[PDB]
Amino acid sequence: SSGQIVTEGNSWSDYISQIDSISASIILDTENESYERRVTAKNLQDPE
Amino acid sequence: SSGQIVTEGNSWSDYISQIDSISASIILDTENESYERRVTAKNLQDPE
Amino acid sequence: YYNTGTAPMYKVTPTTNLVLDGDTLSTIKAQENQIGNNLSPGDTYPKKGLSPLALNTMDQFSSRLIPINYDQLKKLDAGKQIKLETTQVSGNFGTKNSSGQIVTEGNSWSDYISQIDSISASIILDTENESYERRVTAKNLQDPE
Amino acid sequence: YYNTGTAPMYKVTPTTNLVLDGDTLSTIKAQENQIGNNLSPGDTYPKKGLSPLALNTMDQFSSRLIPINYDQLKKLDAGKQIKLETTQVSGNFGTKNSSGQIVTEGNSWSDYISQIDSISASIILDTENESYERRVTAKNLQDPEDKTPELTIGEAIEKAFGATKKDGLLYFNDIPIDESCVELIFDDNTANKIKDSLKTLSDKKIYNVKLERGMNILIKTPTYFTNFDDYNNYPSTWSNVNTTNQDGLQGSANKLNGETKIKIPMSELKPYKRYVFSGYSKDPLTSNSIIVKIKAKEEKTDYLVPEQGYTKFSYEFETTEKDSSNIEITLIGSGTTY
Amino acid sequence: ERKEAERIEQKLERSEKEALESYKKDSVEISKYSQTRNYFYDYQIEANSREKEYKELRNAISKNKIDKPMYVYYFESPEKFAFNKVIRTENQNEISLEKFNEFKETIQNKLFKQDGFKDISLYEPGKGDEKPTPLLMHLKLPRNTGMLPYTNTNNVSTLIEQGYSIKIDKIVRIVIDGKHYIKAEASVVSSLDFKDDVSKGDSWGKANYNDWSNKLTPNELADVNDYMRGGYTAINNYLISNGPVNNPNPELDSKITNIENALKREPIPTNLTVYRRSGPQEFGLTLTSPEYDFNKLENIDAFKSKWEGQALSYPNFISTSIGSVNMSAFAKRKIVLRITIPKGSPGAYLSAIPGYAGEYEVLLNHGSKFKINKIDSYKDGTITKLIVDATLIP
Amino acid sequence: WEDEDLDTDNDNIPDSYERNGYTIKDLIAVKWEDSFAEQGYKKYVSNYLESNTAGDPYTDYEKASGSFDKAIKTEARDPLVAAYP
Amino acid sequence: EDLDTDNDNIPDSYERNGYTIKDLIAVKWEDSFAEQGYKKYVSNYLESNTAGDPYTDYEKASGSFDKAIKTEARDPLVAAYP
Amino acid sequence: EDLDTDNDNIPDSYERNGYTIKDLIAVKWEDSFA
Ligand SMILES: [Ca+2]
Ligand SMILES: [Ca+2]
Ligand SMILES: [Ca+2]
Ligand SMILES: [Ca+2]
Ligand SMILES: [Ca+2]
Ligand SMILES: [Ca+2]
Repeated sequence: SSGQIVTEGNSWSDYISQIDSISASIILDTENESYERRVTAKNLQDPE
Repeated sequence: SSGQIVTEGNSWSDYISQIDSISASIILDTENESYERRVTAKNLQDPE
Repeated sequence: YYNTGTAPMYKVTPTTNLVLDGDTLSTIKAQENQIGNNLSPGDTYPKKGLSPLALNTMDQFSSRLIPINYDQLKKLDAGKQIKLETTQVSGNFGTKNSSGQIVTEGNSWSDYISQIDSISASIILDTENESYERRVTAKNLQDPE
Repeated sequence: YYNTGTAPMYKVTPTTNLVLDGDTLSTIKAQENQIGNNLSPGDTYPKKGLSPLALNTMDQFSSRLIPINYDQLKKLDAGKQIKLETTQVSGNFGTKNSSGQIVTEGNSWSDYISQIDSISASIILDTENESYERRVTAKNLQDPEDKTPELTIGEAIEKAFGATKKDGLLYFNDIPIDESCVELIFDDNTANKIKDSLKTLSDKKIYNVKLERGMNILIKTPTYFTNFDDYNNYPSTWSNVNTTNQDGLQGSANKLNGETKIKIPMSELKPYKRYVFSGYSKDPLTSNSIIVKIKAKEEKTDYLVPEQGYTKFSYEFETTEKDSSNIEITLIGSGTTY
Repeated sequence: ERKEAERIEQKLERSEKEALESYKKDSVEISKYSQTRNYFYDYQIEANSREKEYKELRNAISKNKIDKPMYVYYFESPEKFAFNKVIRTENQNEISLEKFNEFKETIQNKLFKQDGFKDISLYEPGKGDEKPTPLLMHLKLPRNTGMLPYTNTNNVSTLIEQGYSIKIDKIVRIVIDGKHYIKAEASVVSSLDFKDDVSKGDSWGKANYNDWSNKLTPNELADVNDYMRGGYTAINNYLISNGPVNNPNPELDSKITNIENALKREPIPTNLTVYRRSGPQEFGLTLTSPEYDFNKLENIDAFKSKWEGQALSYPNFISTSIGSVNMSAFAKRKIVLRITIPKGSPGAYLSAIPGYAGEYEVLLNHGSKFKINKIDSYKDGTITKLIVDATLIP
Repeated sequence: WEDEDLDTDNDNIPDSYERNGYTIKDLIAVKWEDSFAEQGYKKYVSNYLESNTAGDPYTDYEKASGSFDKAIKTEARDPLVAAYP
Repeated sequence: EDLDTDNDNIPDSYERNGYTIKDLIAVKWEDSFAEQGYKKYVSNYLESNTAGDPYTDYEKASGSFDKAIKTEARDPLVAAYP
Repeated sequence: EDLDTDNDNIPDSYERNGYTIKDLIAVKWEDSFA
């Protein structure tokens, strides 16, 4: 909240699997540019 | 505590022996995929 | 590696001797390539059904092979064998931290080896399939306390 | 590695010298391959029944062998030997937590070695096949604010080696270690202090001298000893003894008209080692001398003139045979001495 | 666990950083201010130079919590467990069997509450730790409690704020490095309390007791309102004068029975603490009595000696104020009663209904029994007022 | 002193239980009654002046109650036998 | 009295005149104790570590150190030293 | 009742007889929940 940013010890590999497990991958491929996105999807098997 | 995920200092070898000591091994071998599970089994000689 | 006690060992790092006739050719502490992560009582590293591990490096970073003399090579080529003697083994035990997770870093059996061996009696049971080693605490009759 | 102290050492990392004639070829500090995890007092790493470890690397990561020159190789093959000396040993001690959680990392003995040596006296007991070394704290008289308790040499030995007092005399396990039943070896400073304190002392016994800092006392138990009272270690038998009176240091005379003979079969002595034959001789009244004959390698003759009290002669001999006939010592000379 | 501390200190902004820095060098005085804070007027609690410190320290402590109950350990003075004696002095080693016996009998069934910042640890007090008192208590914190560890120059210690009452089951004698200590096991009791949350207390009262009158016939509601509006100084005096024994009569017995039934109709769903500014005449003391003068220490000591651990009872209708701030109508009274109301106990909020029903007024059954746990005092200007930790007994 | 609530070594087992005999049920030390044997309970005794009778890193209560690594043999659960590889 | 200047949990008079350890508590020495295997200890009452080793006088006397240390190093005047 | 011996936020009776998680708080099992 004071504007300090720390990146040491904050690894993306701890979140890659969790993100990919509950997301749906959507890609937009336009001319000379591409985008990759992940959108959270509901699991209907789980009532909670 | 903050909702973050940490993987440094969390080793599976600390739990491998304990899991293997109190569990049973069940393997399901279907086509093009195999599943290995450990299910905890009760010790009858221990009243506690 | 094999275990015959009552407790498991983590990060098993033994030290061994190589003796030809009366010469200790080298003593090597296990490097990263020869460390067993788990070793349960009655188990074996590598597990039963797997091939033995190769011990062929002597330096800290596993980059220096184990050399022998020309005369020692002549002794080997005449039929003499090399014996292996384990002098000591390093390892860890698991406790629970403040949150209740099992931790093995910082816990060492070498801290307790001397204390256990000083106040105990050693009993070995030898059966055909396997043998068991135990330590049972004995009382010092000369100490009223 | 071996330990003769009272406390174990964890992670034993000694530094050694290699000397050929007058050169120090190298000084290697032990790497991970040559570190002993546990070393209990009286034990040995590697444990008894295991081959010695190999020390053949000199760098920090055990990747460089120990080289020598052409001249040193010629010296080595000429028959000259390389000696080894230990200069220091690094190790750890274990602090016990209230729950019994032993921790040894970060607990160095080198932080206490100098302080312990500064305020203590070293006492060594050199028995057969086993030795012990202790440090006993001593008081400093120059400082009035030092309140450590005072101990004499006898009390210091009794506390340091766990000696047992039977009748005022100290026994280690079943061996007498009283000052008259052993050999006391001091350095020059301790000898000067003992002599300057005995003349001031009243009872005139070494064990009653107050212990002081820097003293170096070495106690050696005898191979064979006789007091003619309750202890006989000699393998053979003396030719003629006399034990019918309360004389000597303790109730023993062993003197008559005849002369004493002993023949050690030499099968129970060291092959090439140098020995000393000691004792106490007394005459109530001034009399003749004593003809002491020793025959181990060459027969040496010495003349002994005793006094009103008891004195030690400690006549000295040499054996270099391991196969020859018996060892002959005689104490010719009569006149009702003790 | 300095790794976790450095992970959790970065998320603290500058204000929490300065609060913790001020705490680290002045822990004792900030804590001493923290126990006695909410009993002053509505003005002092906003015009001090440390109120912001207390607020931001509470914010920092409640920023991070614990997901499961875990044990904590610390040294507590026996003076906070209703023991005015000393068990074993600093230079002595062993404790007497007798002193153990009175110490155990003094805390048989008595709940004690703490309301200040304090330093606790998650480990047994091994070597390298200082030992203020011969008392040792192993405390069991529940789920979701304030937990903000901080680090010193070399070591790490934790800080929490207490808003609960703790009960000790058993005490034993233990030996730590050659000295005798008393080991107590205690648990944390959940409840609800509003030290200064006027808005939150009002919201809770209106949320619970808005539907209170919907179950009552209009005649009984009108009777209750009329009785609390016009005859509050009549029926209470009649009950105090021992009416049923001296002059039995049904015209007031009907009122007593109706009010008792209405108050017993609805018990609380959750434990709360109510504050009654008791008058000296209630304890049978008068403003001219030397024992009443609480300015001196000896009168406080005597009142504690003769009234701590004793029983109390209120033959009148009990009126309590949920607020902890000093009120104009009850300014001159030195004794504030800290009644702890456990679940299933009688009590109804009377401020949910419209109109000016009083000052957070709450009515309970007449003749109710009270248990006194501890008696402590604070500086109030020049005078010292009095707090009693009353307990409601069925 | 004469009562059954002394914990001189501070390991959650009273001195009398350690001297005479005890067992663990519901993670609480209780007196040993001989009828417990037919139910499969084991009778334990241990040093009441030492928190680790056998010298291993686990206390007498931890060993007796089985509040340690599940991979350790059940023989090492009584305080007189050391958990030792 | 109950004075303890070095804070090693042994009273000054006890250290000065003699003491023994029983039930983890320092008590005065009596002549009848020596027949039961007890030992009489005297130590510096102005130093917590009389012998200069990493163990205090109470720790040495009580035996609350490593069990592998020799028994003769349990008195405060003989140092535990490898 | 309200007894939690192992301190894992689930009461002992629920663990013995069966439970389920709704809104991150454990509740008694009922055959309708299946
Ligand atoms: Ca004699
Ligand atoms: Ca106990
Ligand atoms: Ca115990
Ligand atoms: Ca002292
Ligand atoms: Ca001292
Ligand atoms: Ca549970």
